[PDB]
Amino acid sequence: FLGFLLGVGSAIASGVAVSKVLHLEGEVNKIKSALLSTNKAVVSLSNGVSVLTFKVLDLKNYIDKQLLPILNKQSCSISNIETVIEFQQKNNRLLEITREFSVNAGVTTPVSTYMLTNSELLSLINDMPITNDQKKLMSNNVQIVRQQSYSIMSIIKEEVLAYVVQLPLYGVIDTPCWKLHTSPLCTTNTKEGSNICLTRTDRGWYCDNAGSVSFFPQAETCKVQSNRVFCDTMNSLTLPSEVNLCNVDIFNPKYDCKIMTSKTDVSSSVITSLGAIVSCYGKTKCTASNKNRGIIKTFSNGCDYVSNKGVDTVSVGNTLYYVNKQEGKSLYVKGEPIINFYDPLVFPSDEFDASISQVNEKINQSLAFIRKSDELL
Amino acid sequence: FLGFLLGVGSAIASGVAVSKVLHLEGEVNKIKSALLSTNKAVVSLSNGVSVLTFKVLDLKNYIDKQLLPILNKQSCSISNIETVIEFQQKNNRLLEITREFSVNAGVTTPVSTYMLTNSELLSLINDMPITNDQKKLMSNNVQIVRQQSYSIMSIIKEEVLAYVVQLPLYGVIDTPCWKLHTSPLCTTNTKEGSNICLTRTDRGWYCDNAGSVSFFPQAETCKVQSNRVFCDTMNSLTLPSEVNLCNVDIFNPKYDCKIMTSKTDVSSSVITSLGAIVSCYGKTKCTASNKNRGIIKTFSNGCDYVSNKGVDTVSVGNTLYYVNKQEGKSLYVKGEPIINFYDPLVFPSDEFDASISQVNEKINQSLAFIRKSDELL
Amino acid sequence: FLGFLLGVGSAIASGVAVSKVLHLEGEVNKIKSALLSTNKAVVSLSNGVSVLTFKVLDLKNYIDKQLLPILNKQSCSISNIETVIEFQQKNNRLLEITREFSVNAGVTTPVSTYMLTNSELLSLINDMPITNDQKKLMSNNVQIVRQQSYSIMSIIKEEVLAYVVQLPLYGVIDTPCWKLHTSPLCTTNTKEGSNICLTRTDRGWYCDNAGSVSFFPQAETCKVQSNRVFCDTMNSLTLPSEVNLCNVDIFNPKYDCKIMTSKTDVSSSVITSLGAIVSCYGKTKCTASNKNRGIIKTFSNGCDYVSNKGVDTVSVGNTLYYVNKQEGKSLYVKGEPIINFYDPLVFPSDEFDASISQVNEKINQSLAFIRKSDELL
Amino acid sequence: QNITEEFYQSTCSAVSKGYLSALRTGWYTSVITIELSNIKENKCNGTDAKVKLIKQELDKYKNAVTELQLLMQSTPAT
Amino acid sequence: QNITEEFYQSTCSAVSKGYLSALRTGWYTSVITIELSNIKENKCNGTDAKVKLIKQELDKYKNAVTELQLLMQSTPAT
Amino acid sequence: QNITEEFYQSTCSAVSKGYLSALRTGWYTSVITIELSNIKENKCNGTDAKVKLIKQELDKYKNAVTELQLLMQSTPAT
Repeated sequence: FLGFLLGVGSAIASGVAVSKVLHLEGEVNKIKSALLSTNKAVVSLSNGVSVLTFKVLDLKNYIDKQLLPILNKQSCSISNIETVIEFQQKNNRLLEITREFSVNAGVTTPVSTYMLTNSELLSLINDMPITNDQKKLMSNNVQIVRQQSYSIMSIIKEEVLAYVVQLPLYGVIDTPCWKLHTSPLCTTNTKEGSNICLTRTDRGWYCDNAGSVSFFPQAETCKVQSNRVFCDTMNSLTLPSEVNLCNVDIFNPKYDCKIMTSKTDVSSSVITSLGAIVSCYGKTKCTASNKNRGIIKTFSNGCDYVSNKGVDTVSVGNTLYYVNKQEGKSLYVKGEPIINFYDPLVFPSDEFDASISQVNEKINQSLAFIRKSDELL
Repeated sequence: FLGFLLGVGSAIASGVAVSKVLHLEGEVNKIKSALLSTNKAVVSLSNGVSVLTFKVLDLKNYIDKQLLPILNKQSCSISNIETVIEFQQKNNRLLEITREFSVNAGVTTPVSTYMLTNSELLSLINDMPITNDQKKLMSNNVQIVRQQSYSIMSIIKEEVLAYVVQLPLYGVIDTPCWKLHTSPLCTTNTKEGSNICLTRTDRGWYCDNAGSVSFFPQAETCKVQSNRVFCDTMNSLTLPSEVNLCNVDIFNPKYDCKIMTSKTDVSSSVITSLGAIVSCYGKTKCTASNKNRGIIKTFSNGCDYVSNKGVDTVSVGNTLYYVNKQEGKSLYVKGEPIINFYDPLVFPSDEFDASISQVNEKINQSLAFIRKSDELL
Repeated sequence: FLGFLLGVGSAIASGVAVSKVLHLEGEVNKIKSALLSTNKAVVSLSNGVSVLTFKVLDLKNYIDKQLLPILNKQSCSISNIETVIEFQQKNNRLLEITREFSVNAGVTTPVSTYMLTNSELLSLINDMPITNDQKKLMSNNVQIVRQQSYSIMSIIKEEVLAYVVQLPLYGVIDTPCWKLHTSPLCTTNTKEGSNICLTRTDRGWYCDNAGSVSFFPQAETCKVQSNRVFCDTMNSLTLPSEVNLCNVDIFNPKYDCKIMTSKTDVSSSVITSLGAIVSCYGKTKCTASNKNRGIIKTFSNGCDYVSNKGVDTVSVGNTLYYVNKQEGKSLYVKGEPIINFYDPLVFPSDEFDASISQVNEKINQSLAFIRKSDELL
Repeated sequence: QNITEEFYQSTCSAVSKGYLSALRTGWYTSVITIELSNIKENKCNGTDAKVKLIKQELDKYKNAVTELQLLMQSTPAT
Repeated sequence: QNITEEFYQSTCSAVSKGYLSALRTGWYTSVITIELSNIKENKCNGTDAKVKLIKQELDKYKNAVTELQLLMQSTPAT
Repeated sequence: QNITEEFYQSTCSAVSKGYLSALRTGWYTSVITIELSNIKENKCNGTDAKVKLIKQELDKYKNAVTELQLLMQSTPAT
């Protein structure tokens, strides 16, 4: 819910900064000349920064071993094979690359195999000034890295085409992350509309990071890959370690847990890594099955849960959800629905960005200037 | 507005479950062997479930009718045509398929013609254990079905490439759906900022379904196709039939209609299936034209409406909207703007997730502990 | 934040209207015949409107200069080269086009070079009945125009394939736009949870337009291109010129500036065109560096700012942001944090869609029926 | 392009100025067309080489024409 | 298809009727497969023409097979 | 990978544990380059076969080079 608390960056500012620089008159030449006839340079610029350069395709020094080697037996005749083959394809790359920039007005992502071949990528990764676990990680997950990379068209000039490539740095690795799922919790009692709900708004991915915790509110800005979690910090908050306390004890004095109130008791499910939360309310039909032998459990109104051991699938209302078949150990932790601790008479049924204790203050306010302005009379 | 009430699923859990299974040592072979030299199997697994299998491309038993049939007259010579042709293309497919998985890190949608050819698709649809109207529907809308399908890379192994394909089931068909559009309704009176608005938050698609109604809050998770509506229940709520009552009578005792209050009177339009709602407020220029002979109507402040008979286009402020030229019968239903029933003095001008009667309780609260704590004094 | 105030249109209603028309029996022929053997027609329809028509590819009158010119020396023999070449490619286009419509169920965007070649595009732009600055603009930004264009599959019929192409009109050009960035402003005082925030909700792009101002709340529905801003009015509001007053004077009597309150003091950054806003709160580490010589500034709690002169990069918490290297003149305007003017004791800490003066009324309400119902006692 | 920006410490906000509009206000439709022959299966056996190849660039062609027919008679999904 | 709509002036709202459902309620999985040879580097020098070309459509082929191997052993990103 | 999860009945919530980070903290830029000849229209009439074909893979090539020129002198749209 809390994605509106995020800051706002400029994903390709890094990359463009370098593009911008490639229009300085001296620069373009400094580059070509530095790849005199090497293929990986390290040209420091006339801005004054180091950029691993890279000629990946020589077409000038190919065409010019068959412009003059064919502007003579032609016009006209034939030459042979091999030369067609090894150009049809050589040129073809460029054509793709040109398609790609033209449709995405000069900026592509993911970065394609044409823009950078595994060949060329892994090599880049190898001489990147960065740790060794970074290297291995990147190498075993190239199609992800490609997804988090950008490619930025920069210049076509005399006899040279430059485009910048922006690649991720994984400055944080092998720290423990964890994922928090939350459905709404309401009172079950019978009169339709007599009922109060509350939800934890703090759902997301959470990863330990430099003594704090990076929190990712919109959990589809992260890709799990087995048990690795690729996130981007551009979409994160930096919170105290204490924020975990909300899971064992949502009332704790150390961190003030975040919630949302409403009166809107509606049935829904949340599928977890290894199970399924069910919020059943009203006249809803909520169920959990095994594909083979059908319904194996029927939920009562309120918020409950099942693991994916034995369960394939869960229906709530007319909504069937397949469960995640990942393997692991679930543990149910019985506890009193905290919503049962609140007097409906003085409960804030409209609160989108609130905390546990904000609700409390707001209650005391109500409670006090009820009871006082009352025995008064 | 109400999309935040939705649950949260795992769209490809079904599919992946099967992928996972294809790494059991016995399984991969059980498959190849079961397609001994048939092309559509039904291998039950060493998990123990039935999956229509499908070899769609034999390259081993092609290459091995020109490895040995060409590792002999070469090295070196030539063979002929036909063999190049019917491989250049045969291989080409695979290359596409490989592109597709590499860019989308192993998961594609829509499912492409390379991943599955109409040829192969329709055949699949034919032997799918499902009703006959399903079959016809799917067949007449393949490019939609492709859109709602997923394709999941699973394994490359010894001499075999397996990827799972997840295809929709349309378990609900030919029931009546209907679409609800809502713009904000405010008071028109003159002092800028003296004014109160209210909007129905319950907009979306609505379809009758097993005695209840599936409700789709974000109506771009549905595609109309003529007069068929393809939705996905994964993004729906299951509500009482009574919820329709809100259209004839928003005050009705049976279902408690949902709204949102604010003081934010701003001009806007909503284009309907067959017309256009206009919310005109303040100094805004709101109009409806015929392309040919220009402006044919000028709106007064407040919320009004026009059908697409005669009208091509509607401008509100500096925003031109083309109207939907679909053919049908509109009917205007004159009624008193309910916002005219509310005393501005005790109206909740900030409420994002509220109902008609929630507003009422909140009013009585205000009304009472005004009048009581007042004659008091 | 305010994107929920937008209206809702039907982006391709214009285009489809014309598609619809191409199924009138008389129409399809009226078209083919009107391109008797011209390539750009202007067929007025049997609905009765003018549409620049365009045959871009003749395959009938190509195949029929090698059906009969090859159903005779074959069966069977060979013909030559050139004819293969200039068809392999001619046909190839169509194949792309067919891919494109099949995956996007008949509606593509951006509009591809296959759907329309620069060749054909610019020609279209040339004979478009529109001003000359429009023409030049469109011509120097074709890959943007392609991005804002749509292409709508319409009919395959006897010997003819018609698809409609919807192209932007830039009816507003060279007026001054400007971009507003806003981070949250809170009180800094020490007890965690004793603290109140407020944010301007009115962020977006703003462009002068016909005496009013078009406002674009979700500023990623706009693409800057150097110092040109391409927006689409479909996602805009039409507001009074006065709305600018909120920047010099947020208290001004003429326009009532929009804000949001909360108690949720969290650290974040907003990267501007030429700098970076920092909202530092709590125990957060917020900093600004120069890549070369490291940290050059450390922020105090509260809301501050730095220009991109000298600064490359800004970290807030565990979130590094590269700054925009665009060149320009920043100016810091020192001012008292307005949040310092509010008594925490009677401040509305939950308000998502509010104004400066709405807060004031709500305060007076609190202030009054405190002080009155108090000396009372 | 004289681009320029001001930060307001009062209200934690900033304005970037010096930009020029280009707003999509309207639309230009226009039909684009392609003519097609339909032909029989009438063909050949053979062949030397450069018509075994021209036949293949023609499987694809009807293949296409088939898919485009599948997109039959309906409102397109916007 | 008799499509029809009513505007409610009372509540600034409208309902379009006359539509027919097609809802995705469930899923149909099914494995799709492709068989592959693996071969050595054993090849040739030569050649006349139409095997200098068949060798190229085979660089690409293993190239592919290589990328598909890179997608090694993990949960796919949904 | 020992993945594990706990449901809290108290607060209708659940935590999945046993995951390992990989966070994008920074960026690695690097210029990628391609060298190009420019050539005249100087060509030929002819021809036997395998240069009527090499000329076509060269229309496309300048065609490309033309589009890339169209992407002239501006900030790219992020």
